[PDB]
Amino acid sequence: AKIGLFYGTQTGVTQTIAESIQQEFGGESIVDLNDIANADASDLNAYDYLIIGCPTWNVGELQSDWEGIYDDLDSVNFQGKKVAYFGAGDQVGYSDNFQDAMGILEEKISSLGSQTVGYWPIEGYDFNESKAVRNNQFVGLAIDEDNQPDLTKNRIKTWVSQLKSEFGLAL
Ligand SMILES: [Cl-]
Ligand SMILES: [Mg+2]
Repeated sequence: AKIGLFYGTQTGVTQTIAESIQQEFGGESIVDLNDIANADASDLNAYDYLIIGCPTWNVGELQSDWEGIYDDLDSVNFQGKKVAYFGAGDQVGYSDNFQDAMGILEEKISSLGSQTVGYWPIEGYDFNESKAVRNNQFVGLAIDEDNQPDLTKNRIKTWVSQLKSEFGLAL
């Protein structure tokens, strides 16, 4: 596929979101769904367009599968790659750490020369601090199934439509 979606899941939520994102793009012909627990770093090298999915459920720590590959991200040539991000989190229970893991990953991958795409507005949320916020925007799509499960569908549809322009799929 044109787009490689790599996700780490903890409670299953990230996988569910990953499948919805794939569906909204057009299905398996357009987006490959890859569990990062099953991937080598070289698997990310094969895509010009990447979507990186990671939940935040333990403050200070990355999801275990992303933590295990984090140092090997250096073996990927990220130069020229367009990379989007999404994360599941709880903005009420983790108001000081909302979507931290998504921000940790974007910071690493952007430092390797990739171009972040898919910035997302913070105004639809209620939180105090986030490592994923740059210049009053999220680095990617923030999902909260605990507090805003009714918003997830239209957030994904809106974000994917925005990514199609940045990923050159728009007509
Ligand atoms: Cl999860
Ligand atoms: Mg390197």
